Amino acid sequence: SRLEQYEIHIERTAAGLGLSIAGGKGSTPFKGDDDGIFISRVTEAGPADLAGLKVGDKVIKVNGIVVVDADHYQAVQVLKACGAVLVLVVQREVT
Amino acid sequence: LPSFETAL
Repeated sequence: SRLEQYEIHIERTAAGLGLSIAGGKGSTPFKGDDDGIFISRVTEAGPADLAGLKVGDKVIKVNGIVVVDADHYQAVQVLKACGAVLVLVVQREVT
Repeated sequence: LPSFETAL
């Protein structure tokens, strides 16, 4: 299983980003003992799905803003506030 | 610990 790092270009629409995040520093980890920010949901045919985001992706950066060590509220505010277009850097396990 | 999930 390769750990790959991808850029995902999400265009915000009237339906938001079409994703959910779980985790964050100081919260219950989504995956093992890694309390980072993970994609827990992807809205079918939503902006994130069109851009190629997958559930289980770990969010590393948003438009160059690092959120690897963000707590949950920090990541929410970055994802809400920081652009009509969000270029996410994510890490993903690939077969 | 909190268990947060936020739809966006």
